[PDB]
Amino acid sequence: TIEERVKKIIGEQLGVKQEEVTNNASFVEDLGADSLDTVELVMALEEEFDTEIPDEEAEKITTVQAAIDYIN
Amino acid sequence: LAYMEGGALRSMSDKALGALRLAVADNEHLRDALRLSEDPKRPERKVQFFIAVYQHLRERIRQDIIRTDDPVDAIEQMEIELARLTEELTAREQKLAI
Amino acid sequence: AIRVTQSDRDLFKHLITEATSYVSADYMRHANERRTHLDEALALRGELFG
Amino acid sequence: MKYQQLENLECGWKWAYLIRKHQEGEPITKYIENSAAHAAVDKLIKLESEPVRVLEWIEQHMNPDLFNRMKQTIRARRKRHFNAEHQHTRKKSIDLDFPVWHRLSALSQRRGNTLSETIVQLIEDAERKEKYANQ
Amino acid sequence: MKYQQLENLECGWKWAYLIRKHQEGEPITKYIENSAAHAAVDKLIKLESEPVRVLEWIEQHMNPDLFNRMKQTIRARRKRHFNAEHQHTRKKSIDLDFPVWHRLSALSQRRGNTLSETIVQLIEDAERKEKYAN
Amino acid sequence: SSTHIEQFMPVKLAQALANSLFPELDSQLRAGRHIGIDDLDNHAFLMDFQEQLEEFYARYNVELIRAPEGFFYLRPRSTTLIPRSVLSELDMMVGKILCYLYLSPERLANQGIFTSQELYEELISLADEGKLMKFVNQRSSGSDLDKQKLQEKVRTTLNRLRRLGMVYFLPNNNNKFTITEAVFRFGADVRSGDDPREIQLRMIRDGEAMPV
Amino acid sequence: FMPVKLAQALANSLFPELDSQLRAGRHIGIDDLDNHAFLMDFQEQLEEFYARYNVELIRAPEGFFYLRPRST
Ligand SMILES: *P(=O)(O)OCC(C)(C)[C@@H](O)C(=O)NCCC(=O)NCCS
Repeated sequence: TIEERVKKIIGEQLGVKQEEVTNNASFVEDLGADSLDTVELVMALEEEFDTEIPDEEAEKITTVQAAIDYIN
Repeated sequence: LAYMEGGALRSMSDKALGALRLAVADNEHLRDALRLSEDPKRPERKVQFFIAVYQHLRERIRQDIIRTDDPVDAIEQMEIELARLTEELTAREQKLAI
Repeated sequence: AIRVTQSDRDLFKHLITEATSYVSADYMRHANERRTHLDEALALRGELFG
Repeated sequence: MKYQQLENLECGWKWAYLIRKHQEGEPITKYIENSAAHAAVDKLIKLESEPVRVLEWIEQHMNPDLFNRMKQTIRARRKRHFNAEHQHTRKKSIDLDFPVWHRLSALSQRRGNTLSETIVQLIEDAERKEKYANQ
Repeated sequence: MKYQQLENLECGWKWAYLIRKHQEGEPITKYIENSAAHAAVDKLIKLESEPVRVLEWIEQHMNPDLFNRMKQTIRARRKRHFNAEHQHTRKKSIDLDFPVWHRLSALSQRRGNTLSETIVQLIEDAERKEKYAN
Repeated sequence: SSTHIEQFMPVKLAQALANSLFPELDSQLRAGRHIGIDDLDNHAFLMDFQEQLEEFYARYNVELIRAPEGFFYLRPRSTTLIPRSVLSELDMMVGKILCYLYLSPERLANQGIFTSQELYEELISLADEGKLMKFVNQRSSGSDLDKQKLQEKVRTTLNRLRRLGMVYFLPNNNNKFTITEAVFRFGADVRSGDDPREIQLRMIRDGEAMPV
Repeated sequence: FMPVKLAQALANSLFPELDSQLRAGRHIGIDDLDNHAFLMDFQEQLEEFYARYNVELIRAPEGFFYLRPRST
């Protein structure tokens, strides 16, 4: 499902544990993903669902909850 | 190594593999892992083989005092032991002469 | 005993150094090309959007 | 030269090729006598962990027939190994029925382009129809 | 059942396949102990030129996990052997650059056709477009 | 191929069984002899081909076992193809005492060379003289004739243990001996810091020690 | 190395019991069909194997096999 495909992508693009990645887990502070890491995470999220996102609306996404909210 | 380009990295990896081929011929499963590590589609294999090498040297530790399982750490203890054995060898040859 | 310990030390040293040499080189390569490909991809993305 | 030549890799490739050929039963050796051929093969087998000496074993006992096939196979293996790094440089193998392949090859030979180029032109015409339908 | 199965042929195929796998290092036999495995492999090696006994050998010492692979390999071998008689039934193998293959497979999956059917339809449409223009 | 050793036996096991040392070692082992570090050749032979010999001897339903101290021996199973036997209680007394002497520093001056008289003196020091004597003869009450009988019994048990490799008589003297690490087995009931009554059950379950 | 047929005889599953009974001095006659046939087949190698022990594997004129210990 989308709500677990998001975790699959986040965990395998940042290397963090599945347990660590909760809905409210922010990438930078909780998951530790920095500039390029977050860029690659958003690119992978784009690839998974074969869609595209605007630059500003994409950069607005900075958390698992926000990630799913824009994905779903 | 960060400065250099791909060509030099590839060349030195090839040289390292050449050294390994000699260094690994004795072993069977370690040699097989080394061989499998050559596929370019699965770079992670390389790392796995590296682990095996450690996973090998860990079991080559002789006795308890050298159980600094980190192989790079056992080198200093072993060098200490070689120096010690040198002194005992000097004493023993003197004893044999007398 | 001296012979055995010297052989063991030499084997350990050679194996460790050669394994590190073999692996770290390709690891650094892959990292460098990954950085370069990301840099290349950003410009294409930017042009595509407009 | 477009692909870097690595000695300790091409030597291993060559050794594996020789061993595979021998175990398939072919006469890699240039010797007609059984004893010398067996001895040369045994020495080659000993040369497993020393790919560097494999070039010399080739220059001393390799069958004169095999130079062309050898230089072809290792060249192709090098190309494939270097292309396998990235997907966009890889190749995909597909099988085609004889009528379909006959028509496609006739068309390609007509247009004087490779099969992939002919498929590109064809799929591009189809996609142009789709695009103009979409607009 | 479309292709008739011939014992003296399929059994030779099976023997060659098993010898190839053994030479490749695959564990042919179900015996973990090396002695029994080697003995069974020697029995197989000296068992050449025998269908009625290679079948029994397979039934008795064959590795459980290789049964499916051997069965499907023999299926493919039979089909290819029977199809290789006539030109029109043969199959031509080609290599396609990854982007071209990706687009072609996208079309084939989209339309539910096979690669051969998709390319046939596309070529027919290309000819039809030529006639339209001409 | 046929006429090929791997068909029937692994190469290393066959090499071990064809070595000149195999027959003496096998006869001694089946006789019940323990192997210590002192028999350098035999100990090294067991170490090199240790795994082949455990799997070979498994065919007899007997385990070739290396205790942590480093001494190999054979433990028959309930289904042993080689008969099995248990040491006498007096044998346990002398073995425990021998382990004590191995670990005892007071006798360090002896440098490992001990006489049966010293062993008996230590035995009587640590054990119950008359109540231990009870087993030598049911009607003993300290009679010196029975005292000599107990001394002779201790000497006989010491000889049997010598046969088992727990003790070596000196190249020229049968009245003096040197202890071997095998004696450590006599302490297997106390090497683990737990309740004695649970360790005894564990050992008897493992076949290490039957009761009396 | 080792003789091949000797390895075959030793590896045979009958070898442990027969070896124990021989080293116990038991005599193997014609009644023990399996053991007697095994000894008949593999005598040429068991004689050498038991001569390595300074013992002789003797087939009596009556036919039964046994082990005769030497002085050594
Ligand atoms: P991190 O601190 O390395 O930052 C990376 C980045 C956010 C600067 C980079 O991923 C990026 O977004 N670069 C392009 C910025 C942009 O909006 N350019 C316009 C289109 S080329």
